[PDB]
Amino acid sequence: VQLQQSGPELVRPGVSVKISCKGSGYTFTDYALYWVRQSHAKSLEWIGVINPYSGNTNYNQKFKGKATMTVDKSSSTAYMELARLTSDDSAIYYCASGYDGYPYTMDYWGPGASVTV
Amino acid sequence: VQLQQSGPELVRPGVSVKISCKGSGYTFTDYALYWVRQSHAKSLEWIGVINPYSGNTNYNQKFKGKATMTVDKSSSTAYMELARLTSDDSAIYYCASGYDGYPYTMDYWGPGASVTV
Amino acid sequence: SEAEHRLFERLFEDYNEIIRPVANVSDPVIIHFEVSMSQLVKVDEVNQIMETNLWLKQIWNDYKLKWNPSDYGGAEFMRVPAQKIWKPDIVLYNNAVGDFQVDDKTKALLKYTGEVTWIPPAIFKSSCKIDVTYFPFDYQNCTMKFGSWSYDKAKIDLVLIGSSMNLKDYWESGEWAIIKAPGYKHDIKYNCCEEIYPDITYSLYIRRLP
Amino acid sequence: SEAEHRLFERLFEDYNEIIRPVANVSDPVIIHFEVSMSQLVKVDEVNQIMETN
Amino acid sequence: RVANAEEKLMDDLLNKTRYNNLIRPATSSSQLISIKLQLSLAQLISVNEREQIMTTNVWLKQEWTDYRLTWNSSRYEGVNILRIPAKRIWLPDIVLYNNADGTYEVSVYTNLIVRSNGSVLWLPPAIYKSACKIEVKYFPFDQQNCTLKFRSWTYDHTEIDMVLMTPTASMDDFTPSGEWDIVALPGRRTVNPQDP
Amino acid sequence: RVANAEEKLMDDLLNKTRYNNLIRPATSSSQLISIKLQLSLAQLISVNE
Amino acid sequence: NAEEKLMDDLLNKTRYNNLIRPATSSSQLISIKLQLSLAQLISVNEREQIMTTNVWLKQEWTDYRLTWNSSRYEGVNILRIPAKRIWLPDIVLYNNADGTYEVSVYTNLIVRSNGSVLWLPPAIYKSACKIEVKYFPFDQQNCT
Amino acid sequence: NADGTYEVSVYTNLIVRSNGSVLWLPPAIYKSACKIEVKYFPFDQQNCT
Amino acid sequence: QIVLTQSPAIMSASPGEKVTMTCSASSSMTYMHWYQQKSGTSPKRWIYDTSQLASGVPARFRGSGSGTSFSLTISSMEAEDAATYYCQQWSSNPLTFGGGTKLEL
Amino acid sequence: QIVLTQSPAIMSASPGEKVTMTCSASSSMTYMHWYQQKSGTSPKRWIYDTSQLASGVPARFRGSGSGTSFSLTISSMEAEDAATYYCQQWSSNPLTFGGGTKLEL
Ligand SMILES: *[C@@H]1O[C@H](CO)[C@@H](O[C@@H]2O[C@H](CO)[C@@H](O[C@@H]3O[C@H](CO[C@H]4O[C@H](CO)[C@@H](O)[C@H](O)[C@@H]4O)[C@@H](O)[C@H](O[C@H]4O[C@H](CO)[C@@H](O)[C@H](O)[C@@H]4O)[C@@H]3O)[C@H](O)[C@H]2NC(C)=O)[C@H](O)[C@H]1NC(C)=O
Ligand SMILES: *[C@@H]1O[C@H](CO)[C@@H](O[C@@H]2O[C@H](CO)[C@@H](O[C@@H]3O[C@H](CO[C@H]4O[C@H](CO)[C@@H](O)[C@H](O)[C@@H]4O)[C@@H](O)[C@H](O[C@H]4O[C@H](CO)[C@@H](O)[C@H](O)[C@@H]4O)[C@@H]3O)[C@H](O)[C@H]2NC(C)=O)[C@H](O)[C@H]1NC(C)=O
Ligand SMILES: *[C@@H]1O[C@H](CO)[C@@H](O[C@@H]2O[C@H](CO)[C@@H](O[C@@H]3O[C@H](CO[C@H]4O[C@H](CO)[C@@H](O)[C@H](O)[C@@H]4O)[C@@H](O)[C@H](O[C@H]4O[C@H](CO)[C@@H](O)[C@H](O)[C@@H]4O)[C@@H]3O)[C@H](O)[C@H]2NC(C)=O)[C@H](O)[C@H]1NC(C)=O
Ligand SMILES: *[C@@H]1O[C@H](CO)[C@@H](O[C@@H]2O[C@H](CO)[C@@H](O[C@@H]3O[C@H](CO[C@H]4O[C@H](CO)[C@@H](O)[C@H](O)[C@@H]4O)[C@@H](O)[C@H](O[C@H]4O[C@H](CO)[C@@H](O)[C@H](O)[C@@H]4O)[C@@H]3O)[C@H](O)[C@H]2NC(C)=O)[C@H](O)[C@H]1NC(C)=O
Ligand SMILES: *[C@@H]1O[C@H](CO)[C@@H](O[C@@H]2O[C@H](CO)[C@@H](O[C@@H]3O[C@H](CO)[C@@H](O)[C@H](O)[C@@H]3O)[C@H](O)[C@H]2NC(C)=O)[C@H](O)[C@H]1NC(C)=O
Ligand SMILES: *[C@@H]1O[C@H](CO)[C@@H](O[C@@H]2O[C@H](CO)[C@@H](O[C@@H]3O[C@H](CO)[C@@H](O)[C@H](O)[C@@H]3O)[C@H](O)[C@H]2NC(C)=O)[C@H](O)[C@H]1NC(C)=O
Ligand SMILES: *[C@@H]1O[C@H](CO)[C@@H](O[C@@H]2O[C@H](CO)[C@@H](O[C@@H]3O[C@H](CO)[C@@H](O)[C@H](O)[C@@H]3O)[C@H](O)[C@H]2NC(C)=O)[C@H](O)[C@H]1NC(C)=O
Ligand SMILES: *[C@@H]1O[C@H](CO)[C@@H](O[C@@H]2O[C@H](CO)[C@@H](O)[C@H](O)[C@H]2NC(C)=O)[C@H](O)[C@H]1NC(C)=O
Ligand SMILES: *[C@@H]1O[C@H](CO)[C@@H](O[C@@H]2O[C@H](CO)[C@@H](O)[C@H](O)[C@H]2NC(C)=O)[C@H](O)[C@H]1NC(C)=O
Ligand SMILES: *[C@@H]1O[C@H](CO)[C@@H](O)[C@H](O)[C@H]1NC(C)=O
Ligand SMILES: *[C@@H]1O[C@H](CO)[C@@H](O)[C@H](O)[C@H]1NC(C)=O
Ligand SMILES: *[C@@H]1O[C@H](CO)[C@@H](O)[C@H](O)[C@H]1NC(C)=O
Ligand SMILES: *[C@@H]1O[C@H](CO)[C@@H](O)[C@H](O)[C@H]1NC(C)=O
Ligand SMILES: *[C@@H]1O[C@H](CO)[C@@H](O)[C@H](O)[C@H]1NC(C)=O
Ligand SMILES: CN1CCC[C@H]1c1cccnc1
Repeated sequence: VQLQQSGPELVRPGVSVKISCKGSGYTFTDYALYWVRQSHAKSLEWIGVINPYSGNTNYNQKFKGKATMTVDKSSSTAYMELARLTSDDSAIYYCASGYDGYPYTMDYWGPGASVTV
Repeated sequence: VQLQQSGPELVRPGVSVKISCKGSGYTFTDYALYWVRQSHAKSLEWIGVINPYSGNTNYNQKFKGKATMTVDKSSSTAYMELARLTSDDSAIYYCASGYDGYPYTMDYWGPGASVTV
Repeated sequence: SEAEHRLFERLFEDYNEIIRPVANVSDPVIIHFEVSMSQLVKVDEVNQIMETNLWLKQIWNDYKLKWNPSDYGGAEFMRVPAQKIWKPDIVLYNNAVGDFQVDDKTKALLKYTGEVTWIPPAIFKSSCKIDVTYFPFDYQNCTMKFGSWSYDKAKIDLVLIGSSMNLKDYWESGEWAIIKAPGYKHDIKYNCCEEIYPDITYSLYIRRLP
Repeated sequence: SEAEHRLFERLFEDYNEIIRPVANVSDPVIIHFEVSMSQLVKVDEVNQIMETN
Repeated sequence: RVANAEEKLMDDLLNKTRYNNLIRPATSSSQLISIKLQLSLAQLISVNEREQIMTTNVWLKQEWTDYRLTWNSSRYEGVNILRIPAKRIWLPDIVLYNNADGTYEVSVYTNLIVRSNGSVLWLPPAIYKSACKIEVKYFPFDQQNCTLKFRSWTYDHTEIDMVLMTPTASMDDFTPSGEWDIVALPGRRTVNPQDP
Repeated sequence: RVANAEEKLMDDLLNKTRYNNLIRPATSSSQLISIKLQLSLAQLISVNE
Repeated sequence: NAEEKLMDDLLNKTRYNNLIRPATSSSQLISIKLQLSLAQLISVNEREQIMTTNVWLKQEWTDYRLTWNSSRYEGVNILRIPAKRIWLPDIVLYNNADGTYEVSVYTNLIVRSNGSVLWLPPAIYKSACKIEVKYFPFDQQNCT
Repeated sequence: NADGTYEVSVYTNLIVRSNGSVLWLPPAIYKSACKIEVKYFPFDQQNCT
Repeated sequence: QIVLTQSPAIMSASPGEKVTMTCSASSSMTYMHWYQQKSGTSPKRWIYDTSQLASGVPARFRGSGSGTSFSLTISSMEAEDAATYYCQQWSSNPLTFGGGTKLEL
Repeated sequence: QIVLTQSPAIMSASPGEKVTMTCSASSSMTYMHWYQQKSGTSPKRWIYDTSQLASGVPARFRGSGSGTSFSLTISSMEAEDAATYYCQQWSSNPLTFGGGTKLEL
């Protein structure tokens, strides 16, 4: 069971960025994708949840006007696009796939991409 | 709307005392009467409630065997008698008429008699 | 209204719905009682039974459900469910089919002075006896005997409002014509029990149109 | 069992029973519907009625 | 706030002492609660012979002693009788076992009277559709014997007694039927030896 | 957890501190709630004479 | 008392659920057993083909979540519980004329230290059976 | 009505729009009670209300 | 049964300043009343049902609270506001008054 | 709506010592999860439904709590048990994690 992400990217502030998450080793439908950021102080927060079978999204109310979350049932890959990057967004971004049942946890975790702005 | 009481009285200890309260300017039925005492520490306490249409009295459990509350429906005047007066009774005595509905608040207040033991 | 919502919240914060609503315990409640008839459904001559549609107007007073109109938005009337308030058990003795209690889906009417007015509708299968010594040229007399089942004369005192049953909303029958229907208060003593129970008896006096 | 009791406790903690069960809003629920007959009790030709189980 | 004596008494009996209606008032182990009952007929209304069903309104006064429902009289400014609804306290489920329908119990459930002794009285209003057989040889010059079997479904003889008070059912509020005549109303208490 | 739009709106409308189904929607005193009704028949199933 | 403590200790909302069936593991068959007690044939209506009986259908089973030993609880070995509060199988009859499947009144039931729960409720049934009417009025009738 | 069923009919849910226009259409069978003019027969009109 | 306790006991504030007084209970209640007594006179009914102003009360004031915490709040202090404020409850037998917060200049 | 807070922030213990960590909330809840992150790598699901253990977890640990107070407990301290523990709730919108407790030797 693996999640694969992109490498670290150096983007100037004011330019939108896009990272990806591609999962293998399990049936890609019937799970759900969570996006979690982690700052340099190791105090990590939640961004949003997408369901890759239908596309229903739920964002955090802090991050509604920034993040855009899409999936793709062809290659089984989720895309996250951040806008309005400032100096307070250099962090580590994890995608985590969990079952959409009552544990409601992150069963599997990705490596984590590094955004330095 | 006016409430009249008795004047200030000097009572040697061991002697009962009777104070009065006469109301005018409103219908004397349908308002209950409350007797409220205020000490010299500004910490005022409650004695009893009488209903002048029927005489249904309800005393405070601290002051059950000391106070006697009567009415006089002909002249619209209530009487209160205190017995076995001690040194802790030199206070200000108020009669307060209020409507017996769900505010349950003292709508009108008297001048306040003064009792010195 | 906001003030009526606050009054309904204040009114039922603590209300024992099973204690009788007197200020002083040695005082009976006084239940003004009236019955109204919508129609006389049928009188079964063979089975000696009598089906009526009745409205049971009951007016009593409550010391705990009174409020001030000047402090609560000018409100003077509230509608409450019949399940939350205390209400008496007027039960007709000469019944012949089924249960005796009347249901509670209707709503009571609180006036700010404590006056509660409760109007349940009911069907009743009375069991009046008939004489067929004349037929069909006969006059028949049938009685209904309402009254509190448990409380004494010293805990419920019944009072008639009028002196007869209301025939103002009477749906005509077409077979039986009502001559008179008076109502009479009695204070009777049963041989089970050592205390006096009051009751109210109505007496329909009908005639067949032959 | 022990796991069924915890699942029943978790399952109905906050369940509004009068909101219709869709993740989105424009999505309609799809109800598969089938009826089975146990017996035909009577068909009154006089009253024109039909009693079925 | 302003409360009755009866409201304070009802607060002190049920919710203060944590009263439970599911468990019976036994002071010790293997104690028989001697409940006692007597019937009063009110009206014969139907003695239907083709369906073999009689319908009668009866008043069954059944009474016992519950030691948990006691209070002092002079503390609550004087109350000797106090009436409470029947679905809050313990009561045995004495019903008919011979009826034509399936309704054993009373579908009315009024309130009942408890005194300062602890003596509980209950007299529910009831009409019953009892089922009795018809002896129809000497029609219409015939006697009819029809019975009513009162007993409980929860408890048994090892846990409650059942004491018949008077030998005959009373005839006090009786209205004469016009068709039938009551001539005697005996009553008996049936227990089987070598069958507890 | 995850909710709908309708569940949040339902939690906002019928709130116990704000909505009560026993006091009628009168904005002031002596205001008549104009309701309107219209009967639609489906079948004359029986007329028992 | 002892019975009031035992009732609260046995039936507790954090440890007892009247909606899950008492199996120790998966694929365990709860052997419930029943027998019928007839009381009266009140009507054997022939034109509508309905027989109307009243029965005292008794049934007993083994609930392992209602077990205790006697010596803690002062010699108590029986209880009187309302039936709608614990787990019960929903045995009814199917060939009926009405929609009355279930039982009438849901009386109390007896549970012991062993875990043997025995319940005997009264029920009336309007069963529907066919009428062999080739012989009349000298006829057997088989009604199930 | 011929029965005692002055109770409300079956409690199907109702539609409320964004501006508060509350609409309710419950289904009901009714056993209405009307008098039968039976002078002409079987050539009769019936006014039942 | 419920004992009321106010905070603070003696306080003061300049004209044009927020003033906050707290009344605390032993157990929980919902509705509680507030009375004003000036120097050398009789009290007046001032706030009833925890938020509602009385008849002759200016609209500067606001009461709020629940459970075991209640608070009277003055937005615009004035020189004619120096008095003593009492909080009282009736939800539990007997009728109890507060200690009395004295507001002066 | 609910902000979690762990105690203590930095702590340490010897191998063979009882270790207790607490996670507190602003309001009440019933079910709360625990995640473990080592140095450099990705977190793992470690404890779910406040008491249960995941698949590849040794049976020495124990989570317990209710209301607004929860706790994780280590009976026998492990050599490779130097990590960072996070507590998180999904019962209130939005998904808030914990501050993190770093347990080192
Ligand atoms: C159909 O059947 C019913 C009963 O089956 C009959 O109802 C009876 O009707 C009579 C006639 O009105 C009723 O008798 C009246 O009772 C009144 C109440 O009595 C109380 O008060 C008296 C006086 O203190 C007490 O002695 C008594 O114990 C009660 O406490 C009386 O006030 C009436 O008296 C009036 O008439 C007499 C003359 O007869 C005058 O002298 C009196 O001053 C007074 O004006 C009267 O006696 C009787 O109570 C009803 N019974 C029931 C059970 O309801 C119907 O009459 C019958 N219909 C027909 C057409 O016959
Ligand atoms: C109206 O109809 C009812 C219904 O039938 C009649 O009720 C009957 O009443 C009589 C007495 O009046 C009952 O007769 C009694 O039967 C008892 C049962 O015997 C049992 O024991 C034997 C073993 O020896 C078993 O084989 C048998 O099956 C029974 O289980 C007897 O025990 C009674 O004996 C009497 O004397 C002895 C000795 O003194 C006493 O110990 C007893 O208590 C008892 O007094 C007696 O013979 C009869 O059972 C009732 N019928 C039913 C169905 O129960 C009414 O009498 C009738 N009304 C009128 C006016 O006739
Ligand atoms: C009162 O009335 C009832 C109602 O009819 C009778 O009960 C029936 O009795 C008969 C036999 O007496 C039962 O018939 C049984 O049929 C089984 C096969 O039927 C099934 O399979 C076919 C397809 O093969 C389906 O079409 C059908 O719908 C069924 O699903 C046999 O297997 C039975 O054989 C028995 O014996 C063999 C040994 O040779 C065993 O191995 C079997 O397991 C089985 O025990 C049998 O022949 C019938 O099922 C009963 N019920 C019904 C609803 O009809 C009563 O008999 C009657 N009472 C009296 C006294 O007559
Ligand atoms: C089917 O059957 C129904 C029921 O029988 C019929 O309904 C009746 O219809 C007529 C007319 O449509 C109604 O008559 C109206 O009565 C009103 C009230 O009457 C008052 O006066 C009488 C004494 O004359 C009192 O007994 C009574 O209690 C009232 O106090 C009148 O106000 C009506 O007048 C109309 O015109 C005037 C101006 O002239 C207006 O100001 C009025 O507002 C009103 O519009 C009228 O006279 C009668 O009440 C109805 N019900 C009954 C029970 O009879 C249907 O007509 C019938 N349909 C068919 C097709 O046959
Ligand atoms: C409390 O308990 C006492 C018992 O000590 C009750 O007194 C009893 O009351 C009943 C009826 O109220 C009396 O019964 C009557 O007996 C006579 C005897 O001839 C009979 O003719 C009557 O028809 C009736 O059945 C009984 O005698 C009496 N005494 C005893 C010793 O039982 C009392 O009523 C109870 N209640 C209160 C409030 O005190
Ligand atoms: C708890 O459960 C056990 C069974 O696991 C009970 O033991 C059984 O008890 C019953 C009732 O006493 C016995 O039934 C009897 O059988 C005889 C056979 O002749 C019959 O004549 C009787 O009328 C009665 O039906 C049964 O034999 C006995 N044994 C078994 C294996 O069931 C036990 O009584 C229960 N009580 C406790 C507290 O354990
Ligand atoms: C807000 O409230 C207004 C009225 O207060 C609602 O508007 C009304 O909507 C109905 C249908 O939903 C319209 O009825 C139709 O009108 C045509 C006109 O010829 C008629 O032929 C049709 O048979 C049908 O009855 C109605 O005209 C319209 N306006 C008014 C003044 O009643 C409206 O639906 C509510 N909701 C929203 C979201 O606006
Ligand atoms: C509910 O479904 C509708 C359509 O099925 C979704 O609307 C689409 O949303 C995507 C994502 O922003 C847009 O790119 C499309 O233009 C929308 N319209 C279409 C397909 O007609 C809607 O987003 C769904 N609701 C939620 C909460 O996801
Ligand atoms: C209930 O009513 C009774 C009688 O109406 C009240 O008892 C009276 O109390 C007054 C008080 O001074 C005495 O003067 C009378 O002599 C008493 N009368 C009797 C007959 O006892 C009783 O006080 C009332 N209850 C309450 C709570 O006030
Ligand atoms: C008093 O007892 C009744 C009976 O069940 C109960 O409904 C009520 O909540 C109790 N009151 C309190 C304050 O617990
Ligand atoms: C009831 O109370 C009074 C006064 O408190 C007391 O004298 C009397 O003994 C009490 N009754 C009993 C049975 O103790
Ligand atoms: C509405 O409901 C919420 C749900 O908890 C409650 O907290 C609030 O007090 C209610 N009233 C208002 C006016 O928000
Ligand atoms: C259920 O059991 C727990 C622990 O055994 C106990 O704390 C709780 O009080 C019990 N429930 C009741 C209602 O007593
Ligand atoms: C009953 O249970 C207690 C506690 O588990 C135990 O000490 C005792 O031995 C048991 N008695 C038996 C099994 O007879
Ligand atoms: C008046 N009720 C009807 C007849 C008996 C009487 C009564 C007596 C005691 C308890 N309940 C009812």
